[PDB]
Amino acid sequence: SEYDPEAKGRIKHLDVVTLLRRIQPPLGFGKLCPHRVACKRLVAMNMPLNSDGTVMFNATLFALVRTALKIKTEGNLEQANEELRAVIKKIWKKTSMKLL
Amino acid sequence: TFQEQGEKEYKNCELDKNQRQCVEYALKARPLRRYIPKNPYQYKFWYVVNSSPFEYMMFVLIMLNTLCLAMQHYEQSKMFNDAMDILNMVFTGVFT
Repeated sequence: SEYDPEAKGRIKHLDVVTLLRRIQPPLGFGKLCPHRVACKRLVAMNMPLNSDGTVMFNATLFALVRTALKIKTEGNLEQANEELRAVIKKIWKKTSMKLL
Repeated sequence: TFQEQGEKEYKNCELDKNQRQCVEYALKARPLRRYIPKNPYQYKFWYVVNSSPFEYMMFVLIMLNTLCLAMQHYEQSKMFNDAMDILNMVFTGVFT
C-alpha cells in the first residue's frame, strides 16, 4: 500500500523489484546482491500471464506464501488449487487467475 | 482437555498447522488506501504532519504532560498551583 495513494488493485511492473527488496530475510531475500538471487528467483516461481503493468496484489503474496512452505516445481500447478479446493474453505471464484 | 478438543481439526492431509492460519488470511484480504494528498500548497503541510521527527517530538510531549499530571499533591503551595495552570494551558494549546 505504500506505492498506492489509492489501492485500485494493481500497480506497474517497475515497482515489483523494489517491493520485494524492503522485506525481511525471513520473508523476502538475503542481504547479498539482489541480482544474483532475487532477480533470478523472480522468474523461478509461477506468475499469471497478464499485461506488462497489470498485476494484482493477491497474485504477488500468494507466490511468496507458496514459496515459504511446501514449494513445488512445475508440472503440478493445478494440484495446488486442488489441495485448496479440498481442504481450504470456499474459494468463491476468486482463485481463477491465481490458479494459473 | 479443552486443547485436546481443538485437535480434531483433521484437515492435515497435506498442510501443517503453520499453513492452516496463513492461507486463510491470504484468501480474504483487500489493500487499504494510504491517502497520499496532492495540491502542493496542501501537500506542503503533509510532510510536517506525517514525519518521524514530528511524532517523536509529540511522543515526549505527551510524556511530559503525564509527568505534570502526576505532580499534584496534598496541600500544594499557591505558587505550585499557579505553575500548574500555565503548564496546563501550554500543553492544551500545543495539542490544539
